[PDB]
Amino acid sequence: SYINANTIETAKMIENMTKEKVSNGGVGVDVELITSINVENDTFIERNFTPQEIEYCSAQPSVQSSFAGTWSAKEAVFKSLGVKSLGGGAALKDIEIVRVNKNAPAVELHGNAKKAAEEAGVTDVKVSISHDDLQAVAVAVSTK
Amino acid sequence: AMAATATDKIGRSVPAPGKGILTTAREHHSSVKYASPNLNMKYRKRQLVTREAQIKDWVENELEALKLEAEEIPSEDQNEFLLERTREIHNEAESQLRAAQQQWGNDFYKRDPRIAPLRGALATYGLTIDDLGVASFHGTSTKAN
Amino acid sequence: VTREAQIKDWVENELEALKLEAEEIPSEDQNEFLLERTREIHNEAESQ
Amino acid sequence: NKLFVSKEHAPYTDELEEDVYLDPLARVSKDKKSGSLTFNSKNIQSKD
Repeated sequence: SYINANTIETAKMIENMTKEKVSNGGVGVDVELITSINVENDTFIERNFTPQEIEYCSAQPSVQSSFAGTWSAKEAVFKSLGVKSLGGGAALKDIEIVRVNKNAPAVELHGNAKKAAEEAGVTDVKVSISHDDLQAVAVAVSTK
Repeated sequence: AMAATATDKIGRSVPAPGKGILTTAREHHSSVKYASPNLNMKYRKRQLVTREAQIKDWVENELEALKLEAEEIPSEDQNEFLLERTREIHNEAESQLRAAQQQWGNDFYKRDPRIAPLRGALATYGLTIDDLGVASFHGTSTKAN
Repeated sequence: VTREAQIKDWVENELEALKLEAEEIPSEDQNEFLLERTREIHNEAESQ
Repeated sequence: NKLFVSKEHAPYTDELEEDVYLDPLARVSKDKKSGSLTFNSKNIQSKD
């Protein structure tokens, strides 16, 4: 009753960064509230999402909770790298989250975000996402 | 939208109806030159989007601080600390988003004497006083009523 | 105490923005704009 | 034998009845003559 599915995932994602996995790696916690995602708005969704993440999130039961889950992973990766800016504004289309159905989510990063990552000393970038009706939390680690 | 009750004035007639429900339309008009921005829904929504960013920030800083309290706990029984205490930060994040919605969405007019209870009730859905279509009169077939 | 700091900040930014809306008003009848609209920011600061 | 004292009149006249109901900020003041708290028409829909 009290400890629902969302509290198991959020408790497990900040039990994987309590000084065990985070030995030699820059970490990135980002939450985004579901309400602040506007799905009908096509300026925000085209410029900050790939055609692979729009095809996935649109087909889910909770389309607004799934866009807020992905959007949190892109702001968790972007902090975990250490880098402050990727030239002008925030175009986080470049940082792609390939979420396979019943499978741990993968980060494959292209464009100017790939360059400043391999320059900083970053081989692999993990990420975890829990999303529900309110909050969408995202933890990322970036090791050499 | 609204549901009120009023008495009337000093009398000596218990069946005599009065005007006391007029108070659902009580508002101040001394200072009615420029439109109050509390009635504009765009404004009200801008203030909520701002306050939602602040709550997003607030949740990060309590998950940073919950990581720095989980370390001192022996790692055998820190699972049950995190389950208990992420659920507590879920709640406090929900309360604050509701309280902000209550302030800009639902109760924007409760402490503004330039907005009548009747007008505010209808303004919470972008309706004007000019949309109250039909009035269902008590209409008892008495002279006084 | 945290949330009171945020409201303090919030009042500054609505008094900056009320100065940048008073300029476009002719300076003959901008007194009655400021009286009406500082009272509205007093309320919204109290509510919060 | 006067703890209880029926009011004979409301604090408003039947002329101000509606104007008082409609102003949320209308308050009552000592009437110089009668010495009793009434609504004065100056304090109804008043800038102060």
